[PDB]
Order: sequence, then structure tokens, then C-alpha cells
Amino acid sequence: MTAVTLDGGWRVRLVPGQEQGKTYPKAAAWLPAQVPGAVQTDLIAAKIVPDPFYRDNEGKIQWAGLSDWQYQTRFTVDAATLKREHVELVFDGLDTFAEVTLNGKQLLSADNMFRQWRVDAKSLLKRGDNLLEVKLYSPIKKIQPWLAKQPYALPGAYDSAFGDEPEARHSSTYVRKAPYNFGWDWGPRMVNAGIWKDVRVEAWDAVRVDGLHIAQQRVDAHSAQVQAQLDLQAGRSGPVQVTLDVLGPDGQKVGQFTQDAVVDPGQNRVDLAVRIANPKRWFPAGYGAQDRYTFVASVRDADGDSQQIKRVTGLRSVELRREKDRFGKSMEIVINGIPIFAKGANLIPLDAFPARVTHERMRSTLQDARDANMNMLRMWGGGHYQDDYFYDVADELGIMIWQDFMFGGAVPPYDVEFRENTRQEAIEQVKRLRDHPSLVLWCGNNAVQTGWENWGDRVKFKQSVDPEERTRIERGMTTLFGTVFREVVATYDSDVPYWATSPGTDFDGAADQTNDGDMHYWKVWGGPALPVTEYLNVTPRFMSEYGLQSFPDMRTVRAFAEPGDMDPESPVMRVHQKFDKGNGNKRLMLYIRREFGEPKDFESFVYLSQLMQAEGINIAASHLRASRPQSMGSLYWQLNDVWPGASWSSVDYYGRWKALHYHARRFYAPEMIAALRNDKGQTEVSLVSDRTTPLTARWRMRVMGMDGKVLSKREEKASVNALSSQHVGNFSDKQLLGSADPKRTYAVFELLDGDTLLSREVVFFAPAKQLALPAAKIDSQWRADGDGYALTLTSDTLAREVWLSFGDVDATLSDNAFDLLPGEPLTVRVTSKAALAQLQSALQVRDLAATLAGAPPEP
Amino acid sequence: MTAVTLDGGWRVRLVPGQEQGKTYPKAAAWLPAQVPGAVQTDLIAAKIVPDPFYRDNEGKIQWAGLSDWQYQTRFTVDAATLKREHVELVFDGLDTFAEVTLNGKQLLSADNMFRQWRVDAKSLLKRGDNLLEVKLYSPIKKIQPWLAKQPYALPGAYDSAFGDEPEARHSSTYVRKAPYNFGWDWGPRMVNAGIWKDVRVEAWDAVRVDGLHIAQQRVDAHSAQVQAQLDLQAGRSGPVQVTLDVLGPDGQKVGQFTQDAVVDPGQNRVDLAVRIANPKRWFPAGYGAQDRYTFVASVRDADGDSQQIKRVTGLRSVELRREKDRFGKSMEIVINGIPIFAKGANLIPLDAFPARVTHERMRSTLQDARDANMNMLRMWGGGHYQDDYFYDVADELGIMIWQDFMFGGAVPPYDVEFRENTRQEAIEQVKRLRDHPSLVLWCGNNAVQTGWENWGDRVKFKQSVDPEERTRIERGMTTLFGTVFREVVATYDSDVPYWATSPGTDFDGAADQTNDGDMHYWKVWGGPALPVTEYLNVTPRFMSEYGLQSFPDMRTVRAFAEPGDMDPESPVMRVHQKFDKGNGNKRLMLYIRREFGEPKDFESFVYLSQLMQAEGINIAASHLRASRPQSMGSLYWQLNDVWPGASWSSVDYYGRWKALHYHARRFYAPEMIAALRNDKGQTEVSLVSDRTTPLTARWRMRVMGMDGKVLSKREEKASVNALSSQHVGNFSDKQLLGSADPKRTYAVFELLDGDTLLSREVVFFAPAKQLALPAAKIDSQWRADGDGYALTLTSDTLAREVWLSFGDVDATLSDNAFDLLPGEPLTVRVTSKAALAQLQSALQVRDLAATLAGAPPEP
Ligand SMILES: OC[C@H]1O[C@@H](O)[C@@H](O)[C@@H](O)[C@@H]1O
Ligand SMILES: OC[C@H]1O[C@@H](O)[C@@H](O)[C@@H](O)[C@@H]1O
Ligand SMILES: OC[C@H]1O[C@@H](O)[C@@H](O)[C@@H](O)[C@@H]1O
Ligand SMILES: OC[C@H]1O[C@@H](O)[C@@H](O)[C@@H](O)[C@@H]1O
Ligand SMILES: OC[C@H]1O[C@@H](O)[C@@H](O)[C@@H](O)[C@@H]1O
Repeated sequence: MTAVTLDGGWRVRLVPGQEQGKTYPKAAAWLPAQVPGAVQTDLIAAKIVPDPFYRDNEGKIQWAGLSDWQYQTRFTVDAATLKREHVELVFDGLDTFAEVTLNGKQLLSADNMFRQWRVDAKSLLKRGDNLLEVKLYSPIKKIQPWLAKQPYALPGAYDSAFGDEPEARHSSTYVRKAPYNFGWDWGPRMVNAGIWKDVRVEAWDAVRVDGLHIAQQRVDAHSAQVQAQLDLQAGRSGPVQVTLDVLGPDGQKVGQFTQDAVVDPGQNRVDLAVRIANPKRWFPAGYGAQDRYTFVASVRDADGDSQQIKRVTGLRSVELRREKDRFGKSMEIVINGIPIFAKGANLIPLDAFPARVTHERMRSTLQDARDANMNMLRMWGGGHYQDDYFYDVADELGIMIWQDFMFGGAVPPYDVEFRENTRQEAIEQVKRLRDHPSLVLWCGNNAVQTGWENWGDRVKFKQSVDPEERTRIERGMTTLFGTVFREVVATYDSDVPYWATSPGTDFDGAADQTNDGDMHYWKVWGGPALPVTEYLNVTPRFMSEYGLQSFPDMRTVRAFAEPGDMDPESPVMRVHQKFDKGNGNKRLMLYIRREFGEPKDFESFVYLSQLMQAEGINIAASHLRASRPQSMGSLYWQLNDVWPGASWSSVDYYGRWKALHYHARRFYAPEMIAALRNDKGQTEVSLVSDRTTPLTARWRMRVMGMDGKVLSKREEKASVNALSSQHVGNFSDKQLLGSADPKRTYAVFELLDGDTLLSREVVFFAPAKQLALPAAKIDSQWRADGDGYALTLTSDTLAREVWLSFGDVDATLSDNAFDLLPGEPLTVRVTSKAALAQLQSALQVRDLAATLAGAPPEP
Repeated sequence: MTAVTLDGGWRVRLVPGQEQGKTYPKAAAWLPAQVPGAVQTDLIAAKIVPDPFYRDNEGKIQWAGLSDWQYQTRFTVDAATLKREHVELVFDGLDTFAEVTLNGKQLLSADNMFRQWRVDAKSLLKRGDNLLEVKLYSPIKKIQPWLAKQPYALPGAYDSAFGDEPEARHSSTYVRKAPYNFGWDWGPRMVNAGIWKDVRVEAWDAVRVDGLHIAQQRVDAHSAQVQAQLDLQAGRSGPVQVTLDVLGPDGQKVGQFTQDAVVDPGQNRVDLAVRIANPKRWFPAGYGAQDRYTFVASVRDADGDSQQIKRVTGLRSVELRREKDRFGKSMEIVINGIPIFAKGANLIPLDAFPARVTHERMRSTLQDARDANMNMLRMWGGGHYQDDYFYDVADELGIMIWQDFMFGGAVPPYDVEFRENTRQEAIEQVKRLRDHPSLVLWCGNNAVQTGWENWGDRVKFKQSVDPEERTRIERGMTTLFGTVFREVVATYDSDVPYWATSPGTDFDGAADQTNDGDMHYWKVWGGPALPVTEYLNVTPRFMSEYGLQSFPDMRTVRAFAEPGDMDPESPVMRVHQKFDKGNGNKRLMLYIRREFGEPKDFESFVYLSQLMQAEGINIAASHLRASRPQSMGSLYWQLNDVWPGASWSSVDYYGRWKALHYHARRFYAPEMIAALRNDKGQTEVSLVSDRTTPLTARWRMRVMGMDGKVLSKREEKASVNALSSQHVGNFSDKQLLGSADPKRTYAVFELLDGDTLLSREVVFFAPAKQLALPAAKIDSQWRADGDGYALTLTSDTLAREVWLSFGDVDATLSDNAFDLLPGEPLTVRVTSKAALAQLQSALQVRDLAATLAGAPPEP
């Protein structure tokens, strides 16, 4: 069994006879091509187009997504590999409409970005030099001429901001290709074409090992019963001997198991039953260890040749518990018998060009989530199924994955061919990802049903066609998302639950309800753009989407913009604001002004955008956690970015944390105090614990004047049950303030375990722009702290949302966007590779009071 | 492991306090009850109501379906069975809404006729004597008050002919109960209430064997790979040893297999892989042997107790092949790589009271099918899942079963509770029936989609409700019939195909199409009531329903009717005509008069009704077979009867063959000649062969005058491919007759293999009533042939549709309803228990010419 990768001498050019051939003669000629990669990124490297992320260069590359491309590479095949009984070419990823030829002969037709294509090539292969050609066809150019003739176009995704597709007639719906490639409201339009995954020549004789699956039949504390399933493709009938070694988390051997069999031409499965007594189970982050066992299977074929395959797996039971109670019907993920309140966010692709994403970026994205006390990411259906390495790290860090199939919201066609194409995709992805313990849920799509029921364009569309046509289309969706995907999961990964659509009730009834299933709440930010306190009025059984937009870090801003661009209304900044067809800055400023009024300069604009977002999500996330067991999930939109620009992320494209992420670590803390004041002057205080043991705690309440005087101080003992929320307070403004000036008063709430401070929240009684915040003087002291530095900040007065930065000097901080209490020192750890001397000169310290001072009036 | 059956001292009465208790005081008091049984049949045995099958007695028993009933029995449990760690009561069948109490305490609530109800009873079981009580509630009485409050009633089945349910508001839809119990257009309204299957006390200690499934993973000529799957319920953790012995069709040893494991509390699976080299596969009738292997698993638990379970199964591959071709998309059952043209009929329950059906009747029903050269029966969804024994015989005789789940056409409710109740029903039936090799296909329902799309009442209903409510209802159906049933089959019986609805395209598109999926064609008989020659103009890929009605055997008529009742329009005969709300005799007479004019007496009416049906179905089935590969299925409606009366059956309630069944043996013959004359005077001649080898054949065509003179004779050679139909002729009336009188001329077509005549068809050129048929004289000669008799008939002239009978003396005939050619003797075998003398006295020989002679004019 050999497997050589064709990752070398590829080149690419425009298919001859296109008008782009005249416009870009250098693209008509052969240019270097990278595999895996995209022609887009090949063009960039070749200086044919500039970096589309920089300033307003996005439009300069759109022509590549409208053109057809021709890949070519030459490779040699040994006399030894040609000897072999089977020689196959394997394509892990072709994006998307591909026509492959070998030595001029037809080899393969492909039409799914997410499928693996295996093809017998032995008869077409020559001794030595071979010519492999791949032609990739623009999905827009291929589909639109057909689409223009259809009685209707299906409701889709986003219109082209470049007008190269008609309004409300999107081709993206009809092709199995990453939805975000066509542009989304936080990313550019990069309709990629490319051999975006590996290409291999594989050769074997008697048997080819197609897979190993550790099927968990039942897992609890007492035992785990599993079945090692081995898929074997055979060319001829003959004996095989299978040996299975099992290693525990500590690396010691658990047991060896053997199985003899006779395989026959075609597919064969060999199953080895394994029972592990008192298993060291895999838990998500915050609920134990991420223990994993190693299963090593070696297969001796009829020729006496041995092949080996390995799976690292975590033993875990997964239950999607939906039981009736006072709040309707629950929706809670239960891991190893433990109801886990989901704390996390929505995960999108890490780049507009997915093939160039490094392992380091994959890991730091998940590491970011783990650091903010998250236990789950939802891999949103508008993106692409992630790299193997990504799921490995998720397993390792204990970040649960809510895995959407890659449907982003468009209404799918109901033709059999589309369905069967998608089925094969679903089968291969589920087979690929199932042994990852972190993958705990499969979901049919993002927002398809709730769009059909609530979005104006969908509602109008379904009522415009004949009722019989509506039935056909609705039947197609119910079959694809309710039958097909569900069957694939039930067949190949049967120990994990399936979910038809997010948000929804698994087709039991309507989508996006508050008393059944999950919810995407967007009446804050979107729609009527309600104030953020409205979050306190919305409590679904599980909140899988909600969010606020903000700008990325100033370093990231300076990365895509010039000094003359530094204005939210500049052409460059408007390009990087993708919400509401480029008019998103109006919505962003709406929310900023409500709390902070008019920003006095651009750096303040960025800072205040991030504060607006952070404080807003803090309200909703704390409330959801405090509402347990009414709610059992919080996944905000969104975690990360594909590109430098404005978005709902908490971490920008370059991995830099926004104020939101620092806040997320706090409101997602395992033990947390929630002190939330509603628009009726009532502040509800709750003690939240994700411990599986009782928390014998103390909680404090101190009401302060901003001139430093204490108005009141109070401390109580509290016994907080495991896995629960306990309301310990509900105070009116009068009960807290008592005739004191709300513009000059604030409250400090703290949760304690013994002498250890676990959580703190500072509450205010008026929008920040109306407050009389003190002019803080913040002393900073440095000292050598290992290979990093210890930075201690001490403010004489209250200092709000202190933000530390270092110009263009790169450094990471253990904490940021924090409140400083009068005379109370805070020490943060500074990790950098710069010397202490420049860090001290470059240090910038910003606070809210200072930022709001000297601000102009709102328009 | 003990399992005692409560099949003894049951009694039953009306639940006290009903108005029926006053009307029927004898039913208010305790009366003997039979278990299994129905309270209806208990009332008959007790002489409280007369036999509802007799004359017009049907209405006198309707009150039992509107009442609530109370079963009661006493039984003793020794101290030895109380020893056991688990003691359970098991109800295999409760019809339907049941409330069970034990020694005065609530034990079980049941609401599905088709589920098995297991309950722990150990804590409630007493020393010695125990009191078991079961209350059954009328589904009509229970549901209607709820239904009357509903905004709408779902489209259902048949209205009550007794007005005890409102029109178009049927309770039958909302309850899991055999649809035909509520009355159908060929059966009485018997809303049965009863403990209609066994009740057991079961007891066990460490391990209980919940099931054994021989899962066929891949089967071909070279090998069969299977996995013996054993379900074990354990009360505590401990070791087990499993032994599997495999015996071949000859009873000899194939191999023994062993497997040790440790079971844990709850459910445990133990799988033993078995590969059988050169398996002797199971073939359907006419395509080989019905070879079956025996799998015997014995399980020794930790206590050392050995339990044994056994499965007899046939190794078989099943494929539902749907490939694109010239006629659209095919639909064919492929068994062991052989495309089988399905030849058979639709199977309904054998009785209005299913619990009293004997094994002999189950067996003779399937034997009937086998004898008429059938290879498939469809167990129609309006009935009930059959007895285990029934499927056993089907396995034995090689009659394939198309198994509908028991939904008859009503539009189901979309509530979660109904769905989950039904899901459990499906799981239990699929688990019970899967190891029967004869079960080759599962089907969601009968006619639900085509009704929804084509029946006027459904169309009006779905357009009357709110479109969002319409979407809800359609979503409910698509989930139940497209997801739930499909998942159950894919999970528990995964080597056989599933079909969403008959007729349909498995939800790919519209139902009942001609170029995709299967069809129920009823424009002949039903709807516009087209002439039978219209059958030649309809050619679907698979015809799963079609038919013509007729009366049962004269002996059967005399069984339910008095001499004063012998008139199609009498009150008694109308009661036994259930088509079109009792006005069915008009539709029957329409078709009869078309071909034969007005019947001269009642016996002629019966005979001609059977000829009309027989000749009509002969046209369609022959046409369908001759059209191969355009069509690949012929299942006519219907095979059998639930009750004595008029229906589309070929075999009446007492097992007596109609003319149709005798004709069916001919047109389903493995080699058949089809000579079909259409409404344009064109006779197409086809040679059909179901052989797996080529047929080198000879076929003849002779044109005859009614006076015996030969007009023309022709013989031609033909090489008929394996598994095909070949057109060898297409003659106009002019080419055949040539100025000869069509009323005085006929044609004889014959298919031969060497000197062996394989099939014959006699063609006419005018309806029988216009013909000048000769006055035949038919000589009859007897002779002893073992314990039966050989009866030889010789006609001097042409004798059409000769029908042999013996008054009320019972006898069976090897052939009947045949044509006699001049001077050509035919010998049939007579099986009876009467002496020759009485057979000779009772013998009646009827032919078409004699019957048509002296007939009065049509009204
Ligand atoms: O032109 C491309 C289009 O071709 C038609 O046949 C559609 O059925 C799709 O397969 C596709 O969107
Ligand atoms: O529409 C509300 C949000 O929904 C999410 O699923 C994504 O599509 C976002 O880009 C969008 O802003
Ligand atoms: O009570 C009769 C019927 O009443 C309603 O609850 C229905 O939904 C059914 O579940 C039930 O059988
Ligand atoms: O369609 C209304 C009713 O009457 C006839 O059409 C039959 O098909 C019934 O099964 C149906 O329920
Ligand atoms: O609807 C026409 C026919 O359909 C079949 O499914 C059965 O229900 C028959 O009783 C009926 O006559």
C-alpha cells in the first residue's frame, strides 16, 4: 500500500477563449499554482492582482470567480507501482465544477467542494511521464444562463455587490460549495476555484483499508462497550487477520484483541467487540479530563502483507434531553449524564481562502475559545467542514462541536440529483469526523426553516408560486434536512443526536420558539434594532445565535487601511463594513451613540464599538446563564473572522482579542455572579455555578459614590447547588441608591469562595454618556516576570473599561478591558518578545471617562 | 426462564353504567370470553347477537363497537416463579384503548392495537390467586367528543353506514387500529374490541433474551456474510457465553460459533460474524428453491442458566432497482441479482375477526397464491400485520411479501405523541418480521399521498385550511412516512428497501405516475368506469393496484342468503355489496351488461360477474407482462375476502376459487402467449418468458369459424430471450378476418416448446353478447384416480368458459373456467369426500353460449 501526493509541479491558466484573457494576458499564460490552494491566491502570489484584503482591492479579483481555469501537472509512475493490482487517483477536494483528464483521456467529473473523488487510473497511466489536467468552471458562469430561464429562482443568500449576478437570483443555492465564498455580511466575495485539498496516487494489491470506526455502544462510569469497525475493500477473496491494540489515556496497554476473517471482492467489515471496565471518560472543558484511548488495528491480508490504522477516541455518552416542564420543553446537551449549559459561540471559516490556513491558526482559534471558558463552538453551516487537525485540537482542549452540515440558509432545490450529491457528501464527512469525541451534535443547516417562515423574501416567494409547487419545495427541504442527513448520522455515528435545523424544533413544529428547541435572536442589532436591555426579556430554551458588531483591533485596522482612510465613512472603511449592503455603519453608530454618544476620534470610535459589543453581550450571556434551567445554551454570533474588517467576532482575523473576549472569560466563568439591571430600575442578582459539587460561597454588595465614598456595604453566606443558578437579589434603584444621584453612583457585586474572589460585576444606573465618571490617574508599574513581564495598574479613582495597547508593538495580555476600583491594584501578565524598555515607552492606557471627555454632541 | 400463558378462564361484560347495559342485560352480566378473541365473537357464541355475516344481521352488532368492555380473569402464581428477580406481564395485543388493573391496582395504559406491552408486575403479584382486569374503551365513543371540538377533522376512510359517526369526521384516523375494522367497500363494520393476542406471565433472573437477528450484510453466489445479532437484557453485570450452531437446508451442520462477553445492567448486544461459502440462497417461487438455514443461539448466563433462541432464515439479496431508461425511471424488485417481474395480488385480512383465523386458512391463502403462479403478495396497509405462522408459510412457499405499515389512506395527525406511538409500533413489527426471507419490501402506507393529491375531498380539505396549517399537516406526513418508518427499516432490517407510499415515487415527486414508481389504476371500475380495453392504454413502471368486482361462489352465496334473497337488488344482497355506499350493483351491472348483456337468472348473474372480472383482469395482467421492461409489476386488487360478499377477490371467504383465480394461473404462467385486441381492431401478439435461459419456441395462430371450419392456420419460430417479452405479431381485424363475420369467427393462439404446449389464448372480435356462439354438447366421463377422480370433458363445438360445479356438495377442481375446442378432450382432477355416485348426480356443466341463450334485453 503506497500513497504518493501530487503536491509539486502544478501550474494554472485561464481556459483559452475568454474575455478575461485579453484583460489579463499574464493569466492567459501559465503561472505557478499551489496545491492545495486557490487560483485567487495563485494570482495574488503572481502579482496579477493585488491583495484583495488591503483597502478597497476586493473588487479587483472578482473576475477570477467568473472565469474558467485550467490546472496542469506532470508526474511519473514507477514500474513497481504499475505492477500493483490497483492504482487509483484520489482527489480530496475540488472546488467545485471540475473536469479532470489523464493523458488526454476522460478521468473524472466532480461537482461537490466537500466530496472525495476516487477513480481507477491504472489503464490510463503510462510508464513514467503522465499529464494530469483539471479544468475548473465558474459556478456563476455555469449556472446563471440556466437560471435566467427558470420560472423562478430560489431564495438564496446575499446579492453581489459587484452586480455580476442578478438581484435575488443567486447561483450559490444550486451548487454544493461553501456558502460564504459568495460573500456574507462580515466577509468579502471570494468565489474560489481551486484544487483546495490534496491529490494522491494510491496503489495496493489484495486489500485496501478504507477506515476504522470505534462505535460506542454504551458508555457510563461502570463500563464502556464499543465495537472496533474495520472497513476493507478487497480485490479478491482471501483470509485476513486483524489485531487490535488498545492503549489507555496514560499510554499503558488496556488489551489486545484478534479476529480472523475471509474477505470477498468489494466491501467488507470486520468487527471487534471491546469492553473497557471503569473507563476514563472524555469530558468537555470545565467538567473533567479530556481522556482519550488509542485503538491500533493491524491487518494482515492474504498475501501476508500488514497494514496499520489508528484512531484516537474519547469515551463519552451524548444525550439531547428534551423533557416537558414549566417553561415548555427543554433543550439540553447531556455529556456523561451531566447536563451541560452550553457556553460558547458560533465558529465560521478562519479565512476567505481556506486552503492557506495553518495548523497554528486552527489551534489558537480553539485555544481562544478554551481561554474564555467556552465548552462549545457551533460550526456554522455557511462555511466548510474543518480540517482533521482542527477536530483533533477540539478533542484535546475539550471544546464540544455543534457541527452544521454546510447549508447556510438558502432554500435548496428538490431534484433527486442534488439530494443524492448532498447525501454522498454527508456520508463522507460523517465518516471522516465521527471518531472525534468533541463532535457531539449534527445539525442539518443554518436557519433554513426560520427563514422560510419569517423572512419577508421567503414568505412572499412561497406564496407567489402555485400551492402544489410550494408543497414540492417544502417536501424537498423536509426530506433533505429531516430524512437524508438524519439517516446518515443514525447509520454512521449513531451515538450522537441529530438536529434538523438551527434554530428549530427538529421539524416537530415551527422554528425559532422560546419554549421548545433553540433560537436565533436578532431583534437586537437586526430588525427593529431594540436596545440591549431587551436581552433581559428573551429567554429561549437554548440560544444558538445572538450578537453585536464591532471593529477589530487598531493593529488590524492599520493592516488593511492607510492613515487617510481612518474614518468610518471613508470608502475603504465602508468596504470593510459588510452589514446591510455597505450601510452597516449606520446601525453600528446607532448602538454606540445610545450608550456613549458621539465618539471624539477614530481610535475612540473603535474602542467604543468594542465596549458597546462587550457590554451588550455580557447582559444576554449572564442572563441566559442565570435563567437556568429555563435556558441551557448560549452561543453568541460570532467567535472569529475570515478577513480584516467589521464583524460580530470577539477575536479578529489576526487572532487579536476584542474587549468582548476578555469579557467572555468573565461572564462564562464556572462560578459567576450576575447583577443585571432592567429598564424598569430593577437589578436582579444571581449566583451561577457549573460545579458538580455544592458551592459554599459568600457574596458581597457595595454601593459606591464616584467621589469614593461608601454608601452601603453588605455580605451574605450562600450555599449554591451544583449545576444551578440561585437568585439572591432583586433591588429597585431606590433600594440601592435611596435618593442618591444615579449619575454619580455605582454598585459592586462580588462572589467569594472562602477568601478567594471568583467573580465581580460593576453596575451603573444610567448610560455611560450621562454619568459623571471621575478623572482617573492610573499608575503603572513594571517588573521582570519570567520570560514575560508583570504590569501592575493602580487607579486613584474608579477607572472604567481600561484598555491596554502598545501601538504597533505586538504583545499579549492576561487581562484587558477591566474596571479599576479606587486604590485597588491589578496586576496583568505581559507576554511579548520585545524588551522591557520599548514596552514601557509604547504602553497606551485608555479608559472610558477619559474617552468620553471632550466628546462632541450627537447629530 | 418461565412463560405461562393466560389462555383459560376469561370472562367479559359491559362496563357498568352504560345504556347498552339496559338494552342488552345479558351483556351487562358476565359472559364467557375467549382470549385471543373479540367481545363481538364472544357475544355471538353467547347467543346475545346473531351471526353478523348472515343475511342482513350486520347492523345488530354495531352497539358493541360503541360500548366499553371489562375483561376479567383469575390466575395463580407459585412461590417458585415469585423467586425470580423479574416477573412481568406481557400483552401481545390489546385492541385498543386499554386500562389494565392487577389486584385492584393500576398496572398499564395501552393505546395501540399493534404494540406489545410489557410491565413489571412482581411487586403487585400475590401469594396464590391473582385478579387481572382489562377494560377496553370504544375508540368511536372516546374520540368523537374530542374530535367534535376540533377546528377540523382530517380526511379519513369510510363513513358509517349506521350514522353513529358524523360524515367526514372519522375517529379511525386518530387511533392506531386496523383501518378495515371501521368498514370498507368489501367488508362489514366490525369495530372490534378485544384481547386479540396472547397474554403471558414471564419471569427471569440474570439475563433475558430480547431477540435474535440474522443480519445479512452481503449475499451472492460466492458467499454470504452475516452477523448473528443477539439482544440481551441484563439485571446485573456479569459474564456470558454464547454458542451459535448453523444448520443447512438439509439439516446438516454448517458450523458452530462461540463468543464470550460481559453484560452490564440494561441492554447488551452480542454479535457473531458468520460467513457461508457458496450459500444455498432463498429464491422466490418459480426462480429456484426456497432454501433456508437454521440459526440456533444458546446463552449461558453468570448463574449458569442456559437459554435458547432460534431463527430460520433464507439468504437473499434484495434490490429495489430504479434506473433511468426510455420509459422514464424503472421500478423493479431484484432478488439474487435477478430482476423479478412481480406477479400477484393484494392481500387483505382473512376475516372481519382476525383472532379466530386458523393456521389452515393462513396456509391455504398463500397456497392459493402459489398455485396461481404468483410470486408476490402485498399485505395492504388497511388491515393488520399477520400472524408469525403466515410469514413462515410465505418463506416456505417462496411468496414474496410487500409489507405495508398499517396506514390505509387516512391523513394522519402531526402531533409528536401520535408519531412516537407509531414509531414504537413500527420498531416492534420490523423486529418481529425481519428474519423472514419472504419480506422483501417495506411500505409506509396505502394511497395517502395520491389521495392527498388526487382525491376530491383531500384537495378541498387542504385548500380550505390555512396554508401554514397545510404545511404543518404535510410536514407531519412526510416525517412519518418519509423519515420515521424509513429509519426504523434502515436500522433494524437494513438489507431490504423502503417505500414511502403505494402508489408513489418515494417522495421524489408526485404519486401515481406512469414513468416513475408504482401505480394504482382505477379509471377502470372506479371513477369514469372506462371499458376494460382501456387497460391496454395504461402502462406504468409497476402496477400495484387494479381490479374488477364479482360475486363469490354460489355455495358462499347460499351460506349468507336465503332463496328469497336471491336477487342483486334484494336488501340482503345490497348489504353484501359494499361498493359505493351500497349502490355498487349498478357499477357491477354496467360492466356485466357491456360484455354479456342482461343475466337471465341469479346463478347466471353470479357466473357472468366472475367471467367479466376474470376476462378483464386477464387483459390487463397480460398487457403488463407483455410490456416488459416498461412495466415490471402486476398486483391486482384483490386476492382474498374478510367476509362472504361481493368484492374484487379471486378467492372468496371460504377459500373457494372464482373464475379469475383459475384464469390467473394462466396469465401468470412462467411462459405465456399474449394476444390482445385493442379498441381499434389491432391484435398484438407477444411471447412472455420468465425463464433465466433462452426459450427457443414455436407459436401458432388459427382463425376459426363458429361452425368448426378452419379459415387460416399459421406457425412461426421465435427465440425468446431470458426474462423478456417479445412481440411477434400485430394483426388488424382485416388481416385476420377478411370479410368474415366477426360475430361468427374467433382466433386461437398457442405457444409451444418442442411438442409441449405451454400457453393458449382464445381471441374474439366482438363482445360475447353479440356473438353467434355454437350450441355446445359436452360429454363427461369419470374414472377413479387414487382417492380422487379424473373427469374428462369433450365438446363437439367450441365451448366458452366452461364452469364445473356440484351444487352444495363440496369438491375441488384442478382446473375450471376453461375453453373447450371442438373434439379436443380436457381432463381435470376431482378431489372430494363424496362418493362418485353423488358427484355424478350433482355435477353441473355451464358454458357461456348456454348461459347467454334465452337472455332478456337490457333495461
Ligand atoms: O446548468 C447547471 C444546472 O443544470 C441543471 O440540469 C440543474 O438540474 C442543475 O444540475 C444545475 O444547477
Ligand atoms: O442574519 C443574522 C446573522 O445570522 C447568522 O447566521 C449569519 O448569517 C450572520 O452573518 C448574520 O448577520
Ligand atoms: O382522548 C382521545 C384522543 O384525545 C386527544 O388527546 C388526541 O390527541 C388523542 O391522543 C387521544 O386518543
Ligand atoms: O375519498 C373519500 C372516501 O371515499 C372514496 O373515495 C374511497 O377512496 C375512500 O377510501 C375515501 O376515504
Ligand atoms: O380506492 C380503490 C380501492 O383502493 C384500494 O386501496 C382499497 O382501499 C379498495 O378497497 C378500494 O376499492
